[PDB]
Amino acid sequence: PDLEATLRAIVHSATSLVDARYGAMAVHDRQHRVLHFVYEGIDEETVRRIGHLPKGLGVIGLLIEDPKPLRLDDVSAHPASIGFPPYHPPMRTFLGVPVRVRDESFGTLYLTDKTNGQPFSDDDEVLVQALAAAAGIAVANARLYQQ
Amino acid sequence: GAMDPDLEATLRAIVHSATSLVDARYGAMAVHDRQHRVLHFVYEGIDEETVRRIGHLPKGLGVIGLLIEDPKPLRLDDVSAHPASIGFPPYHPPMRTFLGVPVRVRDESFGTLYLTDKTNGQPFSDDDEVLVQALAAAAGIAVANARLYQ
Ligand code: HEM
Ligand code: HEM
Ligand SMILES: [Ca+2]
Repeated sequence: PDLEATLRAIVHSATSLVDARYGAMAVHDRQHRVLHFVYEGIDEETVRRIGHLPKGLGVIGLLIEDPKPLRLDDVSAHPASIGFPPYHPPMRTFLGVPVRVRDESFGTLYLTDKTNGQPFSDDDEVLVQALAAAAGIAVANARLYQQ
Repeated sequence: GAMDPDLEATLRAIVHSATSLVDARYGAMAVHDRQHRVLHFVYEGIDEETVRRIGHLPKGLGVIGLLIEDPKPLRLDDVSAHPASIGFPPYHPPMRTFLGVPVRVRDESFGTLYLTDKTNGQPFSDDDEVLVQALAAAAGIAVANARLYQ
């Protein structure tokens, strides 16, 4: 799943409305182990080739350490960038925001490769934040349920 | 009482994004109980003095009430010309174009999200409708999960 479905719907909305090729949300525990990783834009065969799930390093690890929106023309050019694993699709433009409530941040919603090579806009960032906020309340509630 | 602070921040952000992105002059969201009764109303585009002059909050009547009766998106080019229109109260800005949608999770209803007066004098678009639907769905997720949390 129920939370996982909800998070997938939010990822779909973010990806489709901003017109990004790829979108993902990683939800972590308080020791930064990944509890949920939902994504879209990548085929199952490519997923199988990449193999291992992301641990939340590089630019995503920064977003966990310092939860605030991060918009980049080229994710690779960022000083905190760790790089992609083998077989991962190339990705350039990046927009990432925290999935949170006032008390606590739980993860990161992030998009790459806006259509036609364009950088993500102010407007995109504001939208993705609003969507992330709804996910944040859903994660907060799931953690009450559990338990 | 006041809305949950995380819920309120979230709903105001969703209203702002909707209003900004469809280029509406005015945007609003009502949060309802399970019987479609308004509990909270959030808005943007109207100054504090105008709000004081209007002096009473909306009940969810007229064309707004249709968003619940018939829960699919409603676009109109002259909202107050509609036969269901109740009209604007004294001091309320006149409004013409309208795009509104129910806020729902599955079949469960949680309120309404609606925008007026697209700033280019034009009707709201298919693309506007799609965007507002998606934001309404996000608002639904927020209300449903705040509710359960509370
Ligand atoms: C489709 C949505 C996806 C997006 C938007 C995305 C985005 C990114 C980005 C931007 C980086 C590099 C960050 C940096 O340089 O610091 C990265 C790294 C990485 N990605 Fe993806 N990715 C996606 C899907 C996947 C999938 C399906 C997998 C594997 C199942 C995966 C596995 C990894 C791994 C292992 C890293 C190395 C850093 C880490 O472990 O956190 N990614 N991803
Ligand atoms: C800024 C965003 C707003 C929008 C888009 C909006 C839109 C509308 C529309 C389209 C109607 C007429 C519906 C019909 O004729 O059937 C209406 C009626 C009404 N409005 Fe607003 N309005 C907004 C803000 C406000 C505010 C801030 C107040 C009060 C402080 C208010 C009070 C009312 C009242 C009392 C009605 C009569 C119907 C009812 O009670 O539901 N409105 N509004
Ligand atoms: Ca615009």
